[PDB]
Amino acid sequence: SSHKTFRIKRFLAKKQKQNRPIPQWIRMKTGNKIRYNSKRRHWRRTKLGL
Amino acid sequence: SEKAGHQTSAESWGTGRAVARIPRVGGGGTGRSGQGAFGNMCRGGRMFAPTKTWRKWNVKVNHNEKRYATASAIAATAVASLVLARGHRVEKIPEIPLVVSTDLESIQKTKEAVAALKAVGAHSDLLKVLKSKKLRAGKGKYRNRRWTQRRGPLVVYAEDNGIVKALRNVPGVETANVASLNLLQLAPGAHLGRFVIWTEAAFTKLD
Amino acid sequence: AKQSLDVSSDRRKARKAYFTAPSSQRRVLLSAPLSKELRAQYGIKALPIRRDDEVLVVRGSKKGQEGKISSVYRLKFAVQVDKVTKEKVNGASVPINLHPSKLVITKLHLDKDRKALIQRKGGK
Amino acid sequence: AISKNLPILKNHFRKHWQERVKVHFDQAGKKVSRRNARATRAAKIAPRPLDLLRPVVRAPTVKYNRKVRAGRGFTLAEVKAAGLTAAYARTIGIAVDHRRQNRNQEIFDANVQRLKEYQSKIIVFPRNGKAPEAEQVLSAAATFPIAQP
RNA sequence: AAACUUUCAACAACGGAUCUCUUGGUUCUCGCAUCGAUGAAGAACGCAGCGAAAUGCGAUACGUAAUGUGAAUUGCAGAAUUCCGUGAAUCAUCGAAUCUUUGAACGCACAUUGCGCCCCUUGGUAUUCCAGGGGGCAUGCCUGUUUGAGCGUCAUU
RNA sequence: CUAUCUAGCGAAACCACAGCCAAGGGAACGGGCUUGGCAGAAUCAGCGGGGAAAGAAGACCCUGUUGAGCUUGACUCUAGU
RNA sequence: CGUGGAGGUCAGUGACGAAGCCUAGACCGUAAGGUCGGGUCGAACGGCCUCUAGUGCAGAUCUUGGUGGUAGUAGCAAAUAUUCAAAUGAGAACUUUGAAGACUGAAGUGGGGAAAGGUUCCACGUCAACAGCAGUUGGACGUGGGUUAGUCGAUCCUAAGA
RNA sequence: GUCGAAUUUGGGUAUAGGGGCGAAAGACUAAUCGAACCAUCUAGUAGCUGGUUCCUGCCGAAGUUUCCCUCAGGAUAGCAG
RNA sequence: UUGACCUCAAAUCAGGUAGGAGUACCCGCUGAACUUAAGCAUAUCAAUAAGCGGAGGAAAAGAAACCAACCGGGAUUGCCUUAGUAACGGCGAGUGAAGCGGCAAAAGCUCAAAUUUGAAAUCUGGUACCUUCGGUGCCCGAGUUGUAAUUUGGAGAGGGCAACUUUGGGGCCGUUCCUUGUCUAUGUUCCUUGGAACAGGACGUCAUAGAGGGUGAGAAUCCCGUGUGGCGAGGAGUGCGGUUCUUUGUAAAGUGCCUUCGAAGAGUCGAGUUGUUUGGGAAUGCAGCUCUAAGUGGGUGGUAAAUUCCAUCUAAAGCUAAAUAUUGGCGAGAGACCGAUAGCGAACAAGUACAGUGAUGGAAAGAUGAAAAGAACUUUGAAAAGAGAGUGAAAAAGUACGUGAAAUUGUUGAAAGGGAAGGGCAUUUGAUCAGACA
Ligand SMILES: [Cl-]
Ligand SMILES: [Cl-]
Ligand SMILES: [Cl-]
Ligand SMILES: [Cl-]
Ligand SMILES: [Cl-]
Ligand SMILES: [Cl-]
Ligand SMILES: [Cl-]
Ligand SMILES: [Mg+2]
Ligand SMILES: [Mg+2]
Ligand SMILES: [Mg+2]
Ligand SMILES: [Mg+2]
Ligand SMILES: [Mg+2]
Ligand SMILES: [Mg+2]
Ligand SMILES: [Mg+2]
Ligand SMILES: [Mg+2]
Ligand SMILES: [Mg+2]
Ligand SMILES: [Mg+2]
Ligand SMILES: [Mg+2]
Ligand SMILES: [Mg+2]
Ligand SMILES: [Mg+2]
Ligand SMILES: [Mg+2]
Ligand SMILES: [Mg+2]
Ligand SMILES: [Mg+2]
Ligand SMILES: [Mg+2]
Ligand SMILES: [Mg+2]
Ligand SMILES: [Mg+2]
Ligand SMILES: [Mg+2]
Ligand SMILES: [Mg+2]
Ligand SMILES: [Mg+2]
Ligand SMILES: [Mg+2]
Ligand SMILES: [Mg+2]
Ligand SMILES: [Mg+2]
Ligand SMILES: [Mg+2]
Ligand SMILES: [Mg+2]
Ligand SMILES: [Mg+2]
Ligand SMILES: [Mg+2]
Ligand SMILES: [Mg+2]
Ligand SMILES: [Mg+2]
Ligand SMILES: [Mg+2]
Ligand SMILES: [Mg+2]
Ligand SMILES: [Mg+2]
Ligand SMILES: [Mg+2]
Ligand SMILES: [Mg+2]
Ligand SMILES: [Mg+2]
Ligand SMILES: [Mg+2]
Ligand SMILES: [Mg+2]
Ligand SMILES: [Mg+2]
Ligand SMILES: [Mg+2]
Ligand SMILES: [Mg+2]
Ligand SMILES: [Mg+2]
Ligand SMILES: [Mg+2]
Ligand SMILES: [Mg+2]
Ligand SMILES: [Mg+2]
Ligand SMILES: [Mg+2]
Ligand SMILES: [Mg+2]
Ligand SMILES: [Mg+2]
Ligand SMILES: [Mg+2]
Ligand SMILES: [Mg+2]
Ligand SMILES: [Mg+2]
Ligand SMILES: [Mg+2]
Ligand SMILES: [Mg+2]
Ligand SMILES: [Mg+2]
Ligand SMILES: [Mg+2]
Repeated sequence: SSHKTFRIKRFLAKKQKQNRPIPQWIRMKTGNKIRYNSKRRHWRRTKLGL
Repeated sequence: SEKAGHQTSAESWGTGRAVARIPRVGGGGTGRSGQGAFGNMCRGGRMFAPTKTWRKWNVKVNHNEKRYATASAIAATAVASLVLARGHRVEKIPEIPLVVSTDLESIQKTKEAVAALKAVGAHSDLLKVLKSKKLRAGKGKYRNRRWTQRRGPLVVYAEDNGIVKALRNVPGVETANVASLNLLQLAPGAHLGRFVIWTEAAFTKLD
Repeated sequence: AKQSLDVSSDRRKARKAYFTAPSSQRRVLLSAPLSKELRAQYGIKALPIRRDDEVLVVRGSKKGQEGKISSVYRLKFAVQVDKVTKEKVNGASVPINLHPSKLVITKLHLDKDRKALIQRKGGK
Repeated sequence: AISKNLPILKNHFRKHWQERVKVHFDQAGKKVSRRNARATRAAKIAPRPLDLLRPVVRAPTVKYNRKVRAGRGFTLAEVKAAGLTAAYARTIGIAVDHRRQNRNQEIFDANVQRLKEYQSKIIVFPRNGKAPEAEQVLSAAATFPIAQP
């Protein structure tokens, strides 16, 4: 809701920044097996549960 | 591991739900939920009769009966037919048993040790070991057992003045003190007729 | 044969130590033998590979070609020669990775540290 | 669970016995450790014989009283009869047991003789620190064996 | 007679068995004895030229200092003077430092980034009001210091 | 408004193998066995006779030296008093 | 008879192709099985004498995974309702604009909030997947922007209670 | 059916598993109640149901006796190798 | 009034200390039931799981109020044995030690109770200085309601007499121990196959080095290492092997004979009773309550009691290495172990994704090639892509990637089909195929 504590807002801020695709240049590194971000989140599919 | 296959809180669903009565993982939301557990027929379960460390490994053998086998093995080394039938290249060896001079016990270098062995007729047996090196034929290759080869001559001495070090690097050749002869070396694979080269001092000490 | 209790013959341990070796230890692993002319001149058998070293290829499809070491790619366990490259279909050129054990050093880049290493190994 | 002509068995395995199974896989390893410990102690301690001299005593009980064996230590009366004090005896490699008493003259005489022979076959180095090097004998028991009278 | 149905073969699908591979697991043996109020284990939030995670680190933030090795790092860009040298490095070693908010957690509180007190100092025409910077204030117990209480009690006025 | 036909989209129950009858004998009520009646591709909309149709290791009843809830001067105990 | 591993031996087979797999092609054995040719394939593997076992599957409403018939079938029918033209686009019953016909009918399908959610808000770009038809559209995908308080709340007070 | 009250309801707070709560139905206590949910003891026991993996060769049964809280089970003798 | 003493407080007083984590092994407390007895209550499971308190590298135990009955042994712990024995037990099911004997390891000790009394001789702290894990001087304080020296039962102490014997505390350099560094052999010589030689053939070399790994396929001799030795660097502990500076000290200890003495632990031992526990049985240990000692005494001597002897130790206070334990932590070496549905749940950004209000529950998922050389360019299409071309040893390796089985499916070819299909014996027809031409 609009009324939120500082702890909740700080928690929400980190979850927003962690929700992004992997940079392309990382896949070109030597010995790289990572293709897609397996920890991607959508607000309607999986809830944070704070 | 004693805990393998039992790190689960699975419980049987009972009858009436149209499934087998095997215990099943509780909860939900992972795919592992509802799967069978604890059974020897279940994926990720416990094997039937898990192996234990207190299985018998070593075997007792009567001391006198053990010496009977050792004496039989020593006597078999003096029979040319048995030595030949065990795969040793002793076709043109002059006399079996083969006794060489005591100075063989004082050889310090590998090069001169090999030359002495070749001079008494062991050249063909040494070449057999080199030409028989092969890669193992199963999963033992990556269990630190990667190569196999034949067994060569056995050199028996009375006193060690450098002979053991000189023959250490020669493939297939092993040395043994006359006082502590080993049945595992005299009859490899439980097959009699090992090719044995005796020194003069060791041959006398047999009495 | 092995005679010490501090050394292990385990294949699994040996391979893990090779593939996880740090950069400093890969320098020793990337050593190359000297040529006959240099072996007699200095009196040593092999040295760790160094940039700006003249080498000759003695194995593979690139046997007979020479050049200077332009990059020691420790992360890939390989070195690259300036004039040993491959031409792509689009016209671009890429270096060819070579293992130093398949090369022969024909000229050494010398400085204060390299000379001391040669004398440390009994060379002249 | 009773059938056929068989002996009655008394196998005691109704507890959680599998949790308390001890297999001596390290029998060979412990022998190596003990030999290493004896070797390092002999070098470390002194040219001393690595063990203390023991007296000869009569085994108790009517079943074993026909044999003599090694006791714990010499009595206060035995060491006094040999011409030395208990405190000095401990520092020269003689075990002293204050709670054993002497009632047999034959045992008392035998233990006195052992102490006499021990003092004549050892060299006590001075406290100055010269300490001339001497060969180390590793077993005082082997040097002074016990014989049945 | 076609279509359709069924059986077999070839080629193509579907699916991931089989074979070979292994920086993992498991068991046995040997050696050693080192967490924390000098703030531990754990938690939260941050830190890279281009990074979400893992790994590393703490506003000195994928690191600072020191020692060793002696020329890299590398996906791209960049920096080049760092190359016969107090000196390259996502190197090794590691004895000097930094170490946000927390946590046994210690000014009081905490579903709050809530609310006090003391010392030094700076600014606002200021010992008292407001603000910035630095340093402090938990409990039980032990030894000692100092200040005290009780006709419990002594001696002397 | 469906059903129905077309374009697009597109599951599930269930499934030993399967699917025409009469009598016979048979585990005393056959789709198969025996003897007869018969029997011709591929199919659409309906239909509830049959498939002893599907849904659940019968809640009824009995057995087990298997339980639990409840009651009582059953056996043996116990907090409190 | 066959399978994993172990000691011995055949100085056994092999990148001039080991193992595996396919093959209404051939041969041996009463059988368990063994051998050969052809195709595919790419790095190890077998005979014999012995040792050892986590050693042989059609079933257990067996475990895990994969795949069928059913079947292009059941169905995609509550909430009155859509139509014409232009624009855009490879493509329009469904996007945008205009026109028309309608509904919610102020205890609303209107205009704000508490809890709960957490960037879904806004612009640009874009359609493989998702919106059980469609899609140029979107709460989708990619990249950015955006929440400003001495007076509104929290903070302070006490309630049942802790 | 009821609709100004023994009314309806938000938030705060109290009562926790042989315990709670009950205008009392063994009702309710997070789709769970004639004793919740979670982990462990636990691979709990089962005279009861189901299953139990290669070939060939030779031999080849029993449902009967006695005892048993024995009657879907054992011991014992017999039959078999 | 003043100044002490006793007891009790305060301070953000000076300096310290305790908490939490980990917990495999160790020392205690608390404490079940499933199960077995073919039922079941004593019993059994079990003095176990769970719960709670407390340590270390080990812990605990430990120098006899022991075992014995013998010609006696002699701290503790562990192994072999005693022994499935004595004994316990609805004497049912079941349970169950100890002494001796062999061995591993060995090590002993000190407080209380005495007048220093011709001298509190003892100690914390503060302060100055110094050779700083401490020392000295000085000043307060603690303490006579007892701090040192002296003595602990094996003894020992106060006197008298007569004799010799025996040293203490540091520096330096070596050695030992641990943590590390560096140096120290021999072919890439010819022919064939291959994309690649590390394969095959020929000819050599080293070997106290033919362990292991890497490098374009099976490499002792290409690289790292391996084997044997050499030369360094930094610490720990005084364990000792040498040298060196101090005389500790009218100090301290040991030993003979004579004489007088010889202090030794209380609500404790022991007894009754109740509960629990043990193989311990007229009662093994532990605990509650009641009673409550002795000094030629007291405990024990495995059947209760009275009486008479004997044996053996010395409780009610304390410390102490090694042999023993170890599913935790750190560092190593291994296997007739498993080989991606196996082996730890996890060989991968795994205690991760995800589920539950919560305690908790908990996956799936490894392999292009030697090297991306990851397909320039042309053409069709709105595009995805297709058809060519090209790279490679191989696209029958194209980021849906090694090998690529079965179920199931498409195309092509052959054959049969009047309410199933499949099978056995025999032969016709079609297709297809081995064997001898001696
Ligand atoms: Cl919000
Ligand atoms: Cl086993
Ligand atoms: Cl091979
Ligand atoms: Cl056969
Ligand atoms: Cl609760
Ligand atoms: Cl792991
Ligand atoms: Cl849950
Ligand atoms: Mg979104
Ligand atoms: Mg939702
Ligand atoms: Mg498993
Ligand atoms: Mg014997
Ligand atoms: Mg195989
Ligand atoms: Mg009919
Ligand atoms: Mg009938
Ligand atoms: Mg039927
Ligand atoms: Mg019929
Ligand atoms: Mg018929
Ligand atoms: Mg019907
Ligand atoms: Mg039933
Ligand atoms: Mg039922
Ligand atoms: Mg019955
Ligand atoms: Mg009952
Ligand atoms: Mg093949
Ligand atoms: Mg076939
Ligand atoms: Mg390959
Ligand atoms: Mg099996
Ligand atoms: Mg079969
Ligand atoms: Mg099957
Ligand atoms: Mg079967
Ligand atoms: Mg099934
Ligand atoms: Mg339809
Ligand atoms: Mg409908
Ligand atoms: Mg409608
Ligand atoms: Mg209306
Ligand atoms: Mg209207
Ligand atoms: Mg929007
Ligand atoms: Mg759609
Ligand atoms: Mg679409
Ligand atoms: Mg009722
Ligand atoms: Mg429920
Ligand atoms: Mg079972
Ligand atoms: Mg017959
Ligand atoms: Mg039955
Ligand atoms: Mg203070
Ligand atoms: Mg304990
Ligand atoms: Mg029972
Ligand atoms: Mg039973
Ligand atoms: Mg019962
Ligand atoms: Mg416990
Ligand atoms: Mg510790
Ligand atoms: Mg120890
Ligand atoms: Mg201790
Ligand atoms: Mg004593
Ligand atoms: Mg003893
Ligand atoms: Mg018991
Ligand atoms: Mg108890
Ligand atoms: Mg008696
Ligand atoms: Mg009695
Ligand atoms: Mg103690
Ligand atoms: Mg797994
Ligand atoms: Mg191929
Ligand atoms: Mg493939
Ligand atoms: Mg198929």
